Amino acid sequence: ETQVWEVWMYSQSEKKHRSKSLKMYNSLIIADPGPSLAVSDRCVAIVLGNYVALVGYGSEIF
Amino acid sequence: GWSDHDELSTDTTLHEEKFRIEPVPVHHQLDILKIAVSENYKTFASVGLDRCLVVWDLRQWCTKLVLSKEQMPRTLKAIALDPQGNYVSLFSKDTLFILNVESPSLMLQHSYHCKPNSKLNVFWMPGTHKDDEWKNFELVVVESSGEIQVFSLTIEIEGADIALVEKFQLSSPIIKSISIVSPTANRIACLTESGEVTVYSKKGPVWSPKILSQNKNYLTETKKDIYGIAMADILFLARDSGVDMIDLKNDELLHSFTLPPIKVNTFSVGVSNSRFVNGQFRVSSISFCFTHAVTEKVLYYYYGNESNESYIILNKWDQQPNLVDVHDPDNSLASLTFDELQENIHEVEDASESVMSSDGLYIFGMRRKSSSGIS
Amino acid sequence: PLEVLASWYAADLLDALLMESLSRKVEISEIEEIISLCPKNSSIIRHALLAKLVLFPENTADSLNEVLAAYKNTLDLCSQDSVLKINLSKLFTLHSCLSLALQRLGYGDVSKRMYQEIFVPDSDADITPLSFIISWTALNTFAPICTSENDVVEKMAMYVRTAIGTLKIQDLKLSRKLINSCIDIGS
Amino acid sequence: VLSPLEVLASWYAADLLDALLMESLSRKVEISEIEEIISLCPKNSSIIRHALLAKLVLFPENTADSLNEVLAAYKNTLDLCSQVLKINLSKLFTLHSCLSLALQRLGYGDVSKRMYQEIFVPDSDADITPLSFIISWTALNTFAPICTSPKENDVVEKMAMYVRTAIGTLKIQDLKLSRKLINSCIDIGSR
Repeated sequence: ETQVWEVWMYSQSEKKHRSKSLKMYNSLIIADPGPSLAVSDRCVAIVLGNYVALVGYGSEIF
Repeated sequence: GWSDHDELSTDTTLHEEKFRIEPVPVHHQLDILKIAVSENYKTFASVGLDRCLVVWDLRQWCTKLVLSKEQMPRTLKAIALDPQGNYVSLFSKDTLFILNVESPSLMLQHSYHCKPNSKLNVFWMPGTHKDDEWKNFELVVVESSGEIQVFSLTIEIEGADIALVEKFQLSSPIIKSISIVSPTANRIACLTESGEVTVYSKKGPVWSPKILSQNKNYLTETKKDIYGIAMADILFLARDSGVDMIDLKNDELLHSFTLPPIKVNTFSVGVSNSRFVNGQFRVSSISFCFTHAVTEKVLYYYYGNESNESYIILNKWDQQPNLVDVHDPDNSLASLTFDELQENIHEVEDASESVMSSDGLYIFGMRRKSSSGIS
Repeated sequence: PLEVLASWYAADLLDALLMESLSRKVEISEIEEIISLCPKNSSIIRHALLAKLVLFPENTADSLNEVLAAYKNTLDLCSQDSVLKINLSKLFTLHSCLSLALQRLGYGDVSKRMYQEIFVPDSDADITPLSFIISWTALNTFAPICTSENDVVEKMAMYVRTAIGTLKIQDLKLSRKLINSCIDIGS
Repeated sequence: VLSPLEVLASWYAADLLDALLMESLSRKVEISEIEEIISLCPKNSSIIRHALLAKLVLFPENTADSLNEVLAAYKNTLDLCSQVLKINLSKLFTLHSCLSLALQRLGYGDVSKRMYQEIFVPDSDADITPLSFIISWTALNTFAPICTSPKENDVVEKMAMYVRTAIGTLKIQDLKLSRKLINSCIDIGSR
């Protein structure tokens, strides 16, 4: 399925909000996000069907 | 989350530049069930609905291990990992597996006690240590029965060795409990459905339970949930009347941060900048995940000031006056009495699934506003 | 040539009536409309009766007769005018639909042991709403009794979870099917 | 996909199996002979199931334990069939009536009779094997005193005309079973 996902963030250190769109064309995933778990202080992994989203900022992982 | 091509709006800020998001192409045949993670962050492990096992490295981005379902037993009630992340444990209802990943070999297999179908909970505990040259572990096995198993498990590269040690049998069915290892000593928290908060603690050979004092003012409350910071060995404790922040070992209640009533199964805490100066364990900032009890909006209260505005004398390593002379850059920062901590509101829709960062510094999450077919 | 097109309209009229049986409470008057709208001995006339046998437990005995009569009829006018053409998905479809019909008739002392040996297909595009409604309502009607093999509930629940193809409403509902499958994994 | 050694094993087994079915009609039969058969039959063939369906019918205390394997072989023959079926009328009828027979020997009666009454007996063609005959004989036997009661829609008449036509095309020996069969026709007409 095509999917209009909604990325966003709100820093406490900056007290600031921002956001991004995240298209997902032809995804076989159907499930809601979660269970979630941060993969680091700067980065998080989250369940999305069998697949797992990985997101981060300032990360050395990238 | 595969799609034929993911996309996001082109960034105009360095605030978003380092911000990034990537797939791991490797996957379960079918949707995820449950997972567990190493403290090192380098290691990761996962299981699907098909209960295939997968483990993966985070920084080196290279495959570590894969296991198909038919290699595995029909029942798989539980899962657990060592803090090093160098080894793996699995609980089929009748017998546990212990397998290395970095050096894939059958380190051990061992039958163990169970009382089906009461819900499992599990905790690893590192020994006197000597990795890699020699090792040991202390397998806690919490149960909804309120039984709490503990096992010896000395292990060496020669081949994992095993022996049972003790069977705790705590009163009443349990809401929650967690491991808490101070560098000085092992300790383990234990909430009851009764709301009792016992803690076993390892005085070496001694393994002493102790009755932590939830105090008289709100004893009757159904708890939401206790949560703490094991590296801080500090006990936060949910109540609608105000969370406890009780001390361990020498043990005392300190203070209760002012809060809105909060939904059960929600409470958790995170902190920036771990350090252990002068025996103290101060952190740069603190933050507070929980779903709201009523409005049910996601909520993450913040505390601390910073970047240079404040330093957190969380607890005191010794609740005594002290004059040890070593450099304390934090003294240049303003002292924090509880009064100025000043929570920072940011109520948000539940629909945006989201988590507080482990350091508590940053919010992250997503939701689908909409989706559509190939047509 | 006409009854072909009548069979088409009754086909589309049934595929739409089965998907409404999950959100709303649906009544026999809508099925008998499809049955009379259908032709004498067509393809969709057999599937319509199955829908009746599945969607209405208060009318299973009388319904089971009408199904087995329409099949005892399809067979008589196959030899008397002779090789069968059934695929695995329509085998599993009749398979489950019978066991569900016999649980509703009290012989569940038998209907369980029949449900235990059902060959469940895999994941594919082909999956008519008739076979979905049967596989769903049969999974529900056997989710509690079947524990004393137990492979079917998990395999059958995965059959339902492993597909949709239609807009959510019922987004949290399918997710509830997922979590129920999860606690089924947690058994 | 079968070698050239097991094809002969199946032909040899199929003749011994046919021999045991017709011999079971005028002599006293046992399983000891079927164990030798199924073991002689190669490990994944049609003859396995025929050897099993014969064991299901010819051994009634072993119904429970021989029905196990009849389903096992069929759930296994289905297992590889995907990892389209084409069944014959007489094959359906054979399995149909053989299950009805196995259920009555279990203690279902009602369920055994209703399945029996919905059996679709084939017309009268060349598809007449001693197994299909032995099943229809013993099933007519254990069911003629039960389905003959309710009167309206029954196959008792059609079933007995099947075992008729059957005896005169193959076994051709002799007046023995033919007398009992004509007596069965008497059992139907007098009913």
